Amino acid sequence: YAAGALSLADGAALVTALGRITERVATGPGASVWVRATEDEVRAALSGSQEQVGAAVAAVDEPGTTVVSGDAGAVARVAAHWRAHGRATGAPRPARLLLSPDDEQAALAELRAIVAGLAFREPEVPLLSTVTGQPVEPAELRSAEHWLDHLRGPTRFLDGVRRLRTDGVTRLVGLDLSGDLTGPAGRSAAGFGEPGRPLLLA
Amino acid sequence: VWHALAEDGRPGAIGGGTGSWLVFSDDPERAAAWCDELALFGVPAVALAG
Amino acid sequence: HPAQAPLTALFTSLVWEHPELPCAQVDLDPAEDPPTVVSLLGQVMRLPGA
Amino acid sequence: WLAARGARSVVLAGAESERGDLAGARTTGHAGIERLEHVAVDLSSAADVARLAELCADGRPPLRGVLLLPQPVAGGGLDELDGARFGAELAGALRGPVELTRRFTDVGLTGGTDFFVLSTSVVSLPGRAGTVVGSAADAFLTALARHHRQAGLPVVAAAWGPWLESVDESDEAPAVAFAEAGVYPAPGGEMLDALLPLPAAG
Repeated sequence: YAAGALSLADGAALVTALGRITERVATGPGASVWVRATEDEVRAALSGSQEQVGAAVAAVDEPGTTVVSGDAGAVARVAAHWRAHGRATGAPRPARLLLSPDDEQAALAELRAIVAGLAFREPEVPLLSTVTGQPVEPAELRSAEHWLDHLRGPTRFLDGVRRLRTDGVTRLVGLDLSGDLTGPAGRSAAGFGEPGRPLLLA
Repeated sequence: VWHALAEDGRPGAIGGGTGSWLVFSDDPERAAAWCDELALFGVPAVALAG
Repeated sequence: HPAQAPLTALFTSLVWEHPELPCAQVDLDPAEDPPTVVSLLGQVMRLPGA
Repeated sequence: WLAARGARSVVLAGAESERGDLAGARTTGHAGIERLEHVAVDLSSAADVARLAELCADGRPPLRGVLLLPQPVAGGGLDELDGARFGAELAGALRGPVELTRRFTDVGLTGGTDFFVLSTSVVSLPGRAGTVVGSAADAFLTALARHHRQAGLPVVAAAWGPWLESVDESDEAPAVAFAEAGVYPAPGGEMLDALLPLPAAG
């Protein structure tokens, strides 16, 4: 909506569908944790043991932290493994992703039944997505597979913030009503590009 | 004369993880704290002590 | 503290003897809690030279 | 200069006073002055430094001004230096002026005086190549002077250029080097005239 790509009517509509799908995920049987280990440390452990399959990296917010989510047993054992080894983790919290392909076939239908009802238009300024880590194409925006990916794939915030600073952004404003989003933006931005370049976070 | 950097005193950005930062301190806890702080930003660091 | 004087001498001795190297002295308050290490390296990396 | 400004009782408190050709110094001391003494006194020794206070405790009129004159310190860069050498030579540079400054304060002569001046070089403000020990001594004496000045005692560290009378015609090479570097000589009387009315006024 801030990119001029939806009307207020379209924006109001879509948030209600993503809202209902989110209740199903949050009430589901799974869990999540934060871990003070990076994607190259965690992806190796998550791939390199059949005994814990049923988990994934849910978010990549800043260089020092990853969030793991899936089956509550798989989440608990992967959390404990790093606490025993040499890193901090949080206490358990609700899941953040779909937990069966049974969820996907319903959520796809519900989104396709609503996303065709959104009167989209080409954005006035570049719109970046945490599914893609790249500027959204107008053909991606119109497709419900792009919108359901928020419940399927990793939230690639870090790589998005990197592309803001390759592409010349200097000052970076945070609508921090929940999740403190400008903090992880500063912690992902101040370790990249040319030395001494300005960076204002407000 | 010590003059305030009141004009333009905003830290800017560290130039990427192209090489490590060594930290040496009289206090091993301070060396660890600064190496842990740098790690959150993806700037790789190593702690040393006498 | 008079015991700190060898550090200012060692700093100024580098500036005229190994001129290819950037270096900086950052004198902290001896009683307050030290700032975040990214605040040090940010305001240091804005110095070309010394 | 003490003669040219109306001094009366003076001690030349140093080892030089009983080995150098001071007959010319005593002869200019015929102007204004009335009492003059020489002591052979070793400022590096605690017992000899206690003898300075025992000489000042004589029936001679009370002490009201002090000047510790410039001293040569050995050369050396960061190369051709090591921890054993630096710990030896810095102690050789500092031990004299430290013990005198301490003792005169501990026996309560300091503060009952209008000026108490320690010599340092102007070269030690921005620094110079090949003088690691000389730089360290001037920085430490500046910190030592401030400690007493913040305690309300009128100690001053003076950062002077080469005195014109100290430009030795026997070997002019240090003065030639300083002239190309842009540190020019000045007459010692004009520098004392510019500094010594100040310590109680500003």
